[PDB]
Amino acid sequence: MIQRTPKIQVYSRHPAENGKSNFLNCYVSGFHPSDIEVDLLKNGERIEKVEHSDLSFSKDWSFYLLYYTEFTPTEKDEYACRVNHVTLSQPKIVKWDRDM
Amino acid sequence: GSHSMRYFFTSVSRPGRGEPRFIAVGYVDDTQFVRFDSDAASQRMEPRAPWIEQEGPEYWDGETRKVKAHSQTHRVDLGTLRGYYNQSEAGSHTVQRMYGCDVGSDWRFLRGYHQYAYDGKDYIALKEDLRSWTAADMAAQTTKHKWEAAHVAEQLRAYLEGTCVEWLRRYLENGKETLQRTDAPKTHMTHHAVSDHEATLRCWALSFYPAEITLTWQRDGEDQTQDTELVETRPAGDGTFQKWVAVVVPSGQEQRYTCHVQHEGLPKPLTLRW
Amino acid sequence: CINMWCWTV
Repeated sequence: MIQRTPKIQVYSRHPAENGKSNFLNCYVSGFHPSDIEVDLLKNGERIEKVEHSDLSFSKDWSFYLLYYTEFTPTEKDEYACRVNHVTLSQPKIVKWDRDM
Repeated sequence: GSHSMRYFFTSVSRPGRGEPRFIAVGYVDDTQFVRFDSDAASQRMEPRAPWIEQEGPEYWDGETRKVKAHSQTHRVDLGTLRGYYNQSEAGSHTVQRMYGCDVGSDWRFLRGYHQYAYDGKDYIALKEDLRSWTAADMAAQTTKHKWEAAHVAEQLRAYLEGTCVEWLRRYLENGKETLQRTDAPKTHMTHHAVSDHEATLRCWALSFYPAEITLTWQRDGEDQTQDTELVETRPAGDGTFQKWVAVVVPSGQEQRYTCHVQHEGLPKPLTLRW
Repeated sequence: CINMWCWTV
Protein backbone atom coordinates (compact mmCIF):
# COMPACT_ATOMS: atom_id res chain seq x y z
CA MET A 1 0.00 0.00 0.00
CA ILE A 2 1.87 3.03 -1.38
CA GLN A 3 1.21 6.27 0.51
CA ARG A 4 2.43 9.53 -0.99
CA THR A 5 2.24 12.89 0.74
CA PRO A 6 0.46 15.83 -0.96
CA LYS A 7 2.49 18.71 -2.36
CA ILE A 8 0.78 22.08 -1.64
CA GLN A 9 0.89 25.47 -3.42
CA VAL A 10 -1.24 28.42 -2.34
CA TYR A 11 -1.54 31.30 -4.82
CA SER A 12 -3.70 33.68 -6.84
CA ARG A 13 -4.98 33.46 -10.40
CA HIS A 14 -3.92 37.04 -11.22
CA PRO A 15 -1.22 39.36 -9.90
CA ALA A 16 -2.35 40.38 -6.42
CA GLU A 17 -3.59 43.92 -5.84
CA ASN A 18 -5.11 45.13 -2.60
CA GLY A 19 -8.81 45.92 -2.98
CA LYS A 20 -9.18 44.11 -6.32
CA SER A 21 -11.18 40.94 -6.73
CA ASN A 22 -9.13 37.84 -7.55
CA PHE A 23 -9.18 34.08 -6.95
CA LEU A 24 -7.25 32.07 -4.37
CA ASN A 25 -5.98 28.60 -5.45
CA CYS A 26 -4.77 25.57 -3.50
CA TYR A 27 -3.10 23.05 -5.86
CA VAL A 28 -2.61 19.74 -3.99
CA SER A 29 -0.70 17.13 -5.97
CA GLY A 30 1.42 13.96 -5.91
CA PHE A 31 -0.78 12.26 -3.29
CA HIS A 32 -2.09 8.69 -2.93
CA PRO A 33 -4.67 7.54 -2.06
CA SER A 34 -7.30 9.98 -3.43
CA ASP A 35 -9.00 10.70 -0.13
CA ILE A 36 -8.09 14.25 0.97
CA GLU A 37 -9.48 17.20 2.87
CA VAL A 38 -8.72 20.72 1.62
CA ASP A 39 -9.91 23.98 3.21
CA LEU A 40 -9.32 27.61 2.35
CA LEU A 41 -9.09 30.08 5.17
CA LYS A 42 -9.39 33.80 5.79
CA ASN A 43 -7.92 34.85 9.15
CA GLY A 44 -8.13 31.26 10.44
CA GLU A 45 -11.89 30.99 9.76
CA ARG A 46 -12.76 28.40 7.07
CA ILE A 47 -14.22 29.64 3.71
CA GLU A 48 -17.48 28.06 2.54
CA LYS A 49 -17.82 29.07 -1.15
CA VAL A 50 -14.89 26.75 -2.16
CA GLU A 51 -15.00 24.72 -5.40
CA HIS A 52 -12.68 22.11 -6.88
CA SER A 53 -11.60 20.42 -10.09
CA ASP A 54 -12.49 16.84 -10.93
CA LEU A 55 -10.03 14.24 -9.61
CA SER A 56 -7.32 13.22 -12.09
CA PHE A 57 -3.84 11.70 -12.00
CA SER A 58 -0.38 11.91 -13.69
CA LYS A 59 1.60 9.17 -15.54
CA ASP A 60 3.06 8.00 -12.23
CA TRP A 61 -0.55 7.45 -10.95
CA SER A 62 -0.41 10.16 -8.25
CA PHE A 63 -3.51 12.30 -7.86
CA TYR A 64 -4.10 16.06 -8.24
CA LEU A 65 -6.84 18.61 -7.49
CA LEU A 66 -7.36 22.38 -7.52
CA TYR A 67 -9.38 24.14 -4.86
CA TYR A 68 -10.38 27.76 -5.48
CA THR A 69 -12.56 30.60 -4.32
CA GLU A 70 -13.14 34.22 -5.28
CA PHE A 71 -11.41 36.66 -2.89
CA THR A 72 -10.02 40.17 -2.31
CA PRO A 73 -6.48 40.78 -0.97
CA THR A 74 -6.05 43.51 1.63
CA GLU A 75 -3.31 45.13 3.72
CA LYS A 76 -3.97 43.14 6.90
CA ASP A 77 -5.95 40.04 5.87
CA GLU A 78 -4.21 36.70 6.05
CA TYR A 79 -5.17 33.78 3.73
CA ALA A 80 -4.04 30.14 3.98
CA CYS A 81 -4.69 26.60 2.61
CA ARG A 82 -5.45 23.78 5.15
CA VAL A 83 -4.76 20.19 3.97
CA ASN A 84 -5.39 16.82 5.62
CA HIS A 85 -4.44 13.42 4.32
CA VAL A 86 -3.93 10.00 5.85
CA THR A 87 -0.18 10.61 5.59
CA LEU A 88 -0.44 13.66 7.90
CA SER A 89 -0.44 13.48 11.68
CA GLN A 90 -2.21 16.89 11.87
CA PRO A 91 -3.45 19.30 9.14
CA LYS A 92 -0.66 21.09 7.27
CA ILE A 93 -1.45 24.82 6.91
CA VAL A 94 0.28 26.74 4.10
CA LYS A 95 0.22 30.52 4.20
CA TRP A 96 -0.48 32.59 1.06
CA ASP A 97 2.40 34.88 0.07
CA ARG A 98 1.65 37.21 -2.87
CA ASP A 99 5.21 37.17 -4.25
CA MET A 100 5.04 33.38 -4.88
CA GLY B 1 2.04 19.59 -34.29
CA SER B 2 0.79 16.54 -32.41
CA HIS B 3 -2.34 16.44 -30.27
CA SER B 4 -3.66 13.96 -27.76
CA MET B 5 -7.03 12.78 -26.54
CA ARG B 6 -6.90 11.07 -23.13
CA TYR B 7 -9.34 9.38 -20.69
CA PHE B 8 -8.65 9.00 -16.93
CA PHE B 9 -10.69 6.59 -14.71
CA THR B 10 -10.57 6.08 -10.95
CA SER B 11 -12.56 3.73 -8.73
CA VAL B 12 -12.23 3.62 -4.97
CA SER B 13 -13.97 0.72 -3.19
CA ARG B 14 -16.33 1.67 -0.38
CA PRO B 15 -16.26 -1.39 1.83
CA GLY B 16 -18.77 -1.24 4.62
CA ARG B 17 -21.48 0.00 2.29
CA GLY B 18 -22.20 0.42 -1.40
CA GLU B 19 -20.67 0.57 -4.88
CA PRO B 20 -17.25 2.22 -5.37
CA ARG B 21 -16.76 5.92 -6.06
CA PHE B 22 -16.11 6.30 -9.79
CA ILE B 23 -14.71 9.41 -11.36
CA ALA B 24 -13.94 9.61 -15.10
CA VAL B 25 -12.55 12.68 -16.92
CA GLY B 26 -11.59 13.32 -20.55
CA TYR B 27 -8.98 15.72 -21.95
CA VAL B 28 -7.77 17.05 -25.27
CA ASP B 29 -4.11 17.94 -24.68
CA ASP B 30 -4.31 20.12 -21.56
CA THR B 31 -8.09 20.83 -21.68
CA GLN B 32 -10.71 18.81 -19.74
CA PHE B 33 -13.92 18.45 -21.76
CA VAL B 34 -16.02 15.75 -20.06
CA ARG B 35 -16.56 14.32 -16.59
CA PHE B 36 -18.53 11.55 -14.92
CA ASP B 37 -18.94 11.15 -11.19
CA SER B 38 -20.95 8.41 -9.50
CA ASP B 39 -21.68 10.83 -6.61
CA ALA B 40 -23.26 13.45 -8.98
CA ALA B 41 -27.09 13.64 -9.41
CA SER B 42 -27.27 13.55 -13.19
CA GLN B 43 -25.59 10.12 -13.55
CA ARG B 44 -24.71 11.46 -16.99
CA MET B 45 -21.46 12.18 -18.73
CA GLU B 46 -21.32 16.02 -18.34
CA PRO B 47 -19.74 18.72 -20.64
CA ARG B 48 -16.78 20.69 -19.29
CA ALA B 49 -15.67 22.64 -22.39
CA PRO B 50 -17.82 24.98 -24.52
CA TRP B 51 -17.01 23.22 -27.78
CA ILE B 52 -18.28 19.78 -26.67
CA GLU B 53 -21.82 21.07 -26.03
CA GLN B 54 -21.92 21.30 -29.82
CA GLU B 55 -22.66 17.58 -29.51
CA GLY B 56 -26.22 16.28 -29.65
CA PRO B 57 -28.36 14.32 -27.14
CA GLU B 58 -27.39 11.05 -28.81
CA TYR B 59 -23.72 11.74 -28.02
CA TRP B 60 -24.50 12.26 -24.34
CA ASP B 61 -26.69 9.15 -24.36
CA GLY B 62 -23.92 7.12 -26.07
CA GLU B 63 -21.13 8.36 -23.78
CA THR B 64 -23.24 7.75 -20.62
CA ARG B 65 -24.15 4.19 -21.50
CA LYS B 66 -20.47 3.38 -22.22
CA VAL B 67 -19.11 5.02 -19.08
CA LYS B 68 -21.58 3.42 -16.65
CA ALA B 69 -20.49 0.15 -18.23
CA HIS B 70 -16.91 1.11 -17.39
CA SER B 71 -17.76 1.79 -13.75
CA GLN B 72 -19.25 -1.71 -13.59
CA THR B 73 -16.10 -3.30 -15.08
CA HIS B 74 -14.09 -1.52 -12.38
CA ARG B 75 -16.47 -2.74 -9.71
CA VAL B 76 -15.81 -6.38 -10.73
CA ASP B 77 -12.09 -5.58 -11.00
CA LEU B 78 -11.83 -4.33 -7.45
CA GLY B 79 -13.34 -7.63 -6.21
CA THR B 80 -11.23 -9.85 -8.48
CA LEU B 81 -8.02 -8.12 -7.33
CA ARG B 82 -8.87 -8.30 -3.61
CA GLY B 83 -8.61 -12.04 -4.16
CA TYR B 84 -5.64 -12.16 -6.50
CA TYR B 85 -3.80 -10.20 -3.78
CA ASN B 86 -5.38 -12.00 -0.81
CA GLN B 87 -6.66 -8.84 0.83
CA SER B 88 -9.52 -8.56 3.30
CA GLU B 89 -12.94 -7.05 2.63
CA ALA B 90 -12.28 -4.48 5.36
CA GLY B 91 -9.99 -2.14 3.43
CA SER B 92 -10.43 0.48 0.74
CA HIS B 93 -8.65 -0.03 -2.58
CA THR B 94 -8.14 1.84 -5.91
CA VAL B 95 -8.14 0.98 -9.60
CA GLN B 96 -6.86 3.52 -12.17
CA ARG B 97 -6.98 3.29 -15.94
CA MET B 98 -5.70 5.64 -18.62
CA TYR B 99 -5.95 5.37 -22.38
CA GLY B 100 -5.63 7.68 -25.36
CA CYS B 101 -4.42 8.43 -28.84
CA ASP B 102 -2.31 11.06 -30.62
CA VAL B 103 -2.36 12.46 -34.14
CA GLY B 104 0.74 13.82 -35.90
CA SER B 105 1.24 16.95 -38.04
CA ASP B 106 -0.05 14.92 -40.98
CA TRP B 107 -3.29 14.71 -38.93
CA ARG B 108 -2.82 10.92 -39.11
CA PHE B 109 -2.74 8.38 -36.26
CA LEU B 110 0.63 8.73 -34.53
CA ARG B 111 0.36 6.84 -31.23
CA GLY B 112 -1.88 4.78 -28.96
CA TYR B 113 -1.70 3.70 -25.31
CA HIS B 114 -3.50 2.16 -22.33
CA GLN B 115 -2.36 1.58 -18.74
CA TYR B 116 -3.87 -0.01 -15.58
CA ALA B 117 -2.93 0.43 -11.87
CA TYR B 118 -3.95 -1.21 -8.63
CA ASP B 119 -3.43 0.76 -5.42
CA GLY B 120 -1.06 3.12 -7.21
CA LYS B 121 1.23 0.54 -8.82
CA ASP B 122 1.50 -0.61 -12.45
CA TYR B 123 -0.63 -3.66 -13.09
CA ILE B 124 -0.92 -4.08 -16.87
CA ALA B 125 -0.23 -1.83 -19.88
CA LEU B 126 -0.51 -2.17 -23.60
CA LYS B 127 2.80 -2.34 -25.52
CA GLU B 128 3.74 0.45 -27.94
CA ASP B 129 3.16 -1.81 -30.97
CA LEU B 130 -0.45 -2.31 -29.75
CA ARG B 131 -0.41 -6.08 -30.30
CA SER B 132 0.67 -7.27 -26.84
CA TRP B 133 0.62 -6.65 -23.04
CA THR B 134 3.04 -5.96 -20.17
CA ALA B 135 2.21 -7.59 -16.80
CA ALA B 136 3.88 -6.12 -13.70
CA ASP B 137 3.53 -9.37 -11.64
CA MET B 138 2.03 -12.89 -11.46
CA ALA B 139 -1.48 -11.61 -10.78
CA ALA B 140 -1.27 -9.43 -13.92
CA GLN B 141 -0.05 -12.56 -15.80
CA THR B 142 -3.54 -14.10 -15.35
CA THR B 143 -5.17 -10.96 -16.82
CA LYS B 144 -2.73 -10.96 -19.76
CA HIS B 145 -3.66 -14.51 -20.88
CA LYS B 146 -7.37 -13.80 -20.43
CA TRP B 147 -6.97 -10.70 -22.66
CA GLU B 148 -4.72 -12.49 -25.13
CA ALA B 149 -7.41 -15.16 -25.43
CA ALA B 150 -10.24 -12.60 -25.77
CA HIS B 151 -8.26 -10.71 -28.52
CA VAL B 152 -8.59 -7.48 -26.52
CA ALA B 153 -5.52 -5.84 -28.07
CA GLU B 154 -6.79 -6.20 -31.67
CA GLN B 155 -10.09 -4.58 -30.72
CA LEU B 156 -8.35 -1.90 -28.68
CA ARG B 157 -6.04 -1.33 -31.66
CA ALA B 158 -9.01 -0.90 -34.03
CA TYR B 159 -10.47 1.73 -31.68
CA LEU B 160 -7.29 3.81 -31.10
CA GLU B 161 -6.28 3.87 -34.77
CA GLY B 162 -9.89 4.51 -35.78
CA THR B 163 -12.70 5.83 -33.60
CA CYS B 164 -10.27 7.57 -31.18
CA VAL B 165 -8.31 9.54 -33.81
CA GLU B 166 -11.40 10.38 -35.92
CA TRP B 167 -13.12 11.98 -32.88
CA LEU B 168 -9.90 13.72 -31.92
CA ARG B 169 -9.86 15.42 -35.32
CA ARG B 170 -13.52 16.29 -34.77
CA TYR B 171 -12.93 18.05 -31.43
CA LEU B 172 -9.84 19.90 -32.67
CA GLU B 173 -11.83 21.37 -35.47
CA ASN B 174 -14.97 22.15 -33.46
CA GLY B 175 -12.93 23.86 -30.74
CA LYS B 176 -10.06 25.37 -32.73
CA GLU B 177 -10.56 28.79 -31.18
CA THR B 178 -9.08 27.39 -27.98
CA LEU B 179 -7.69 23.91 -28.69
CA GLN B 180 -5.51 25.15 -31.58
CA ARG B 181 -4.59 28.47 -29.90
CA THR B 182 -1.24 28.77 -28.12
CA ASP B 183 -0.98 31.39 -25.34
CA ALA B 184 2.63 32.52 -24.89
CA PRO B 185 3.70 33.21 -21.29
CA LYS B 186 3.33 36.72 -19.96
CA THR B 187 6.73 37.16 -18.41
CA HIS B 188 8.16 39.54 -15.86
CA MET B 189 10.82 39.58 -13.13
CA THR B 190 10.68 40.69 -9.47
CA HIS B 191 13.50 41.73 -7.07
CA HIS B 192 13.51 41.40 -3.24
CA ALA B 193 16.27 42.48 -0.87
CA VAL B 194 16.88 39.71 1.64
CA SER B 195 19.78 41.75 3.14
CA ASP B 196 22.24 44.57 2.34
CA HIS B 197 24.66 42.20 0.56
CA GLU B 198 22.09 40.03 -1.26
CA ALA B 199 18.80 39.91 -3.23
CA THR B 200 16.31 37.42 -4.79
CA LEU B 201 15.37 37.54 -8.47
CA ARG B 202 12.14 35.82 -9.40
CA CYS B 203 11.24 35.15 -12.99
CA TRP B 204 7.52 34.64 -13.78
CA ALA B 205 5.71 32.90 -16.60
CA LEU B 206 1.93 33.57 -16.39
CA SER B 207 -1.18 32.75 -18.44
CA PHE B 208 0.38 30.26 -20.93
CA TYR B 209 -1.03 27.28 -22.82
CA PRO B 210 -0.10 24.41 -23.24
CA ALA B 211 1.39 23.65 -19.84
CA GLU B 212 4.78 22.56 -21.22
CA ILE B 213 7.39 25.24 -20.50
CA THR B 214 11.09 25.68 -19.67
CA LEU B 215 12.44 28.35 -17.32
CA THR B 216 16.18 28.63 -16.58
CA TRP B 217 18.54 31.24 -15.09
CA GLN B 218 21.93 31.86 -16.74
CA ARG B 219 24.89 33.74 -15.21
CA ASP B 220 27.25 35.32 -17.77
CA GLY B 221 25.71 33.05 -20.43
CA GLU B 222 25.84 29.71 -18.57
CA ASP B 223 23.08 27.80 -16.86
CA GLN B 224 22.86 28.12 -13.12
CA THR B 225 21.15 25.60 -10.86
CA GLN B 226 22.96 26.44 -7.62
CA ASP B 227 21.01 28.71 -5.22
CA THR B 228 17.77 28.48 -7.26
CA GLU B 229 14.18 27.45 -6.51
CA LEU B 230 11.84 26.18 -9.30
CA VAL B 231 8.13 25.65 -8.40
CA GLU B 232 6.13 23.02 -10.29
CA THR B 233 3.76 24.22 -13.07
CA ARG B 234 0.37 25.06 -11.60
CA PRO B 235 -3.10 25.72 -13.12
CA ALA B 236 -4.35 29.31 -12.95
CA GLY B 237 -7.89 27.91 -13.08
CA ASP B 238 -9.05 29.62 -16.26
CA GLY B 239 -7.42 27.02 -18.47
CA THR B 240 -3.98 28.62 -18.39
CA PHE B 241 -0.85 27.85 -16.40
CA GLN B 242 1.73 29.51 -14.17
CA LYS B 243 5.33 29.05 -13.13
CA TRP B 244 8.32 30.79 -11.68
CA VAL B 245 11.98 30.32 -10.96
CA ALA B 246 14.13 32.30 -8.51
CA VAL B 247 17.84 32.98 -7.91
CA VAL B 248 19.70 34.49 -5.01
CA VAL B 249 22.36 36.97 -6.09
CA PRO B 250 24.80 39.46 -4.57
CA SER B 251 23.40 43.03 -4.62
CA GLY B 252 24.76 45.12 -7.51
CA GLN B 253 25.38 41.99 -9.60
CA GLU B 254 21.90 41.54 -11.07
CA GLN B 255 23.04 42.32 -14.63
CA ARG B 256 24.98 39.04 -14.97
CA TYR B 257 21.82 37.03 -14.58
CA THR B 258 19.35 36.34 -17.39
CA CYS B 259 16.03 34.39 -17.23
CA HIS B 260 15.33 32.18 -20.25
CA VAL B 261 11.85 31.18 -21.29
CA GLN B 262 10.96 28.33 -23.69
CA HIS B 263 7.37 27.83 -24.97
CA GLU B 264 5.49 26.75 -28.10
CA GLY B 265 3.64 30.08 -28.09
CA LEU B 266 6.95 31.82 -28.85
CA PRO B 267 8.73 31.34 -32.22
CA LYS B 268 12.03 32.36 -30.57
CA PRO B 269 13.14 31.92 -26.91
CA LEU B 270 12.80 34.87 -24.58
CA THR B 271 15.58 36.50 -22.57
CA LEU B 272 14.96 38.77 -19.62
CA ARG B 273 17.28 41.13 -17.68
CA TRP B 274 17.22 43.39 -14.63
CA CYS C 1 -15.43 9.64 -27.52
CA ILE C 2 -14.72 6.72 -25.19
CA ASN C 3 -14.09 3.05 -25.88
CA MET C 4 -16.58 0.27 -25.13
CA TRP C 5 -14.69 -1.38 -22.24
CA CYS C 6 -16.11 -4.71 -21.14
CA TRP C 7 -13.09 -6.92 -20.24
CA THR C 8 -12.41 -7.56 -16.55
CA VAL C 9 -9.02 -8.37 -15.06
